[PDB]
Amino acid sequence: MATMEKVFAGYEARQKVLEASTNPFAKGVAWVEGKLVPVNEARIPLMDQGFLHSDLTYDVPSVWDGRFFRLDDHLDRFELSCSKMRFKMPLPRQEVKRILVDMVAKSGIKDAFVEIIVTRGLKGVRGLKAGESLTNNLYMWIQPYIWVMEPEMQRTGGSAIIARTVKRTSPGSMDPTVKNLQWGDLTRGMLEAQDRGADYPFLTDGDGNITEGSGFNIVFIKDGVLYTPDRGVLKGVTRKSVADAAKANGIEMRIEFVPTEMAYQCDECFMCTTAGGVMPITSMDGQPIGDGKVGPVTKEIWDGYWAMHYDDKYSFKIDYE
Amino acid sequence: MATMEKVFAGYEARQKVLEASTNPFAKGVAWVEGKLVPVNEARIPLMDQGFLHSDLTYDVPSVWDGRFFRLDDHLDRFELSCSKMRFKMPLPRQEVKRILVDMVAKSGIKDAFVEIIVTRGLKGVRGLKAGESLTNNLYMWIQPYIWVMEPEMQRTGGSAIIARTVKRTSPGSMDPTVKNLQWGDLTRGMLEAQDRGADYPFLTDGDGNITEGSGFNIVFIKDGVLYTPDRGVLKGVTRKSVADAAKANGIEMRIEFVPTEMAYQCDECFMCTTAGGVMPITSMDGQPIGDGKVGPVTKEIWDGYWAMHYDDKYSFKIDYE
Ligand SMILES: *Cc1c(COP(=O)(O)O)cnc(C)c1O
Ligand SMILES: *Cc1c(COP(=O)(O)O)cnc(C)c1O
Repeated sequence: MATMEKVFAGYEARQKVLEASTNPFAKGVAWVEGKLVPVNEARIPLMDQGFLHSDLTYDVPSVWDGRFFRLDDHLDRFELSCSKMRFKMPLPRQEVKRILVDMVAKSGIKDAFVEIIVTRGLKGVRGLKAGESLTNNLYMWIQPYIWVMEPEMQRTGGSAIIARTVKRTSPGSMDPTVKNLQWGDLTRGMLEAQDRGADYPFLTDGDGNITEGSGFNIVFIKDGVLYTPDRGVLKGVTRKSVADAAKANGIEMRIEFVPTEMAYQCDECFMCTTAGGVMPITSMDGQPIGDGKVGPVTKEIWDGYWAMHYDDKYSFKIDYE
Repeated sequence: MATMEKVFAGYEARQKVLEASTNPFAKGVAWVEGKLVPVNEARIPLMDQGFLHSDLTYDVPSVWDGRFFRLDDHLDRFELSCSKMRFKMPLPRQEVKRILVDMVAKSGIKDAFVEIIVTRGLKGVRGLKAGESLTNNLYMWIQPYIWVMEPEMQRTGGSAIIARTVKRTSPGSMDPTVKNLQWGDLTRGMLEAQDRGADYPFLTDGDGNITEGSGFNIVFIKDGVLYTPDRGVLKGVTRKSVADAAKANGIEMRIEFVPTEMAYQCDECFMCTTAGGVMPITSMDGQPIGDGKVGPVTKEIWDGYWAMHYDDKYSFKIDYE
């Protein structure tokens, strides 16, 4: 569309400038043990329990056109995730925010993926002896904005399959509201999608309901109403932003059980996530969804989501000096 | 017992020698990108997908009294795990074996924990573009033998709870026969055990059956017969060695559905794993199991397991030169 072309033209112009930069942080920068290092040189201890037992939680805010998007909502969710895991995040919130902004500013990156991780640290829960306390670790980094669905694919939509060989990890085993890197099911789904000649996997709960996919929530549009699963999934900030844009435009959105049959009967579909935004799906199990083009309500939400990036209710300008 | 005292006296004597060594590898040694580094200096790339999405498998053989125990069974299982994950292990099997043995020899460690990991590498499955191929990474290390249950606790047994707040990750989400580091459920179980004043968590499948715990298989003894769960668990090498020792002594062992009620009706119980061996459990949900002492069949298996460490069918001597 018109607004797709706007957003992407601006991104492509900024990318041209960034690709030409000699700033050693232009390809990204990490914070490790209080030091900034270029991201592709960053290393972590082999003995970190975030590696050894994936005992960590994380969050991913973003920067668009030099504006941090919903950073506070990310930090709020991350505090909740840290508490549910019994971590103590090693630096106060305000210091974390200041460091993230300085990192961005230092790098010159205008459109950024940001990741924050807290891990159990160098000593595990399994080994704990009487009297001992654990010190948790923090890792953060900025890189150029990652696209789960590239811009050119967002214009046409991508393809999906309903995964048949795996189901989403039950909340009784791992709470899917705690953003985590334990992607065993998600990775199985990706491999299935590859095998089946589809771009993206949608996992069910194994009981006839749609959940989420490999790093994204799932939204269906049917008879002018948005539907998205309630249980079994991460409470996305992108999905919240979709609800905000729906409300702003008078579009109903239901957060509820979504049966698998919706994937075959929907009028439109899109995935949503911070790394990419609103990502239309125009094929399902090898068949076009309607006419196979990106639908009107999807584009209305798409435009609304990107407009929020310039609204001071949901974003703030970074001073790059 | 008599054989407990034998094994542990030998270990304590060897540990005294190791604690006195100035070898820079005596605290452990890792192999990273073809170089040996002291384990507590070893680092991995932040961008490794083994960290970023826990997209890895691993295995843990061991060395006892300068003898590698069942190394081939570990390498066989690890090949299977690598294939199920669609990894190509970066070095041939024979080279991996030679490197592991050289590492041990170089370190001087007689009683060792060994870990081998293969990860998806520096590029993820999610990001894959048309035409691209992935190169997987290898990490290996040796350290002094880790005890999931310390020697002194093996003499008395430890305590367990049947976990009520978590269930083992279903094979429909993550195959538990592929040894993995995605411990979300296991870590929840450990925290529950701590909360409940018990040493170890036993997880159910959420359908009335016992599975495994936080890095160990679970064995019950009832009316002179060993019972251990079939589905939902890793096919331990320790559990296989238990079956071997049972057979050698005319003790029946059933690998089958184990209802939760067995935890409350058993005559004896033990956990088993490479990092510790045979680990008696003498309390369950806060109540002693029988007289609360380590039982006779448990000790018969315990002695048998350690005898196997000196049998050339199941072990080989390392030349330390
Ligand atoms: C990150 C993520 C999402 C999206 O959450 P956002 O807050 O919108 O970025 C959805 N599901 C999974 C599994 C994720 O990892
Ligand atoms: C390693 C492990 C076991 C034990 O396997 P062994 O081959 O005997 O060391 C059992 N269950 C889990 C979850 C494990 O990680």
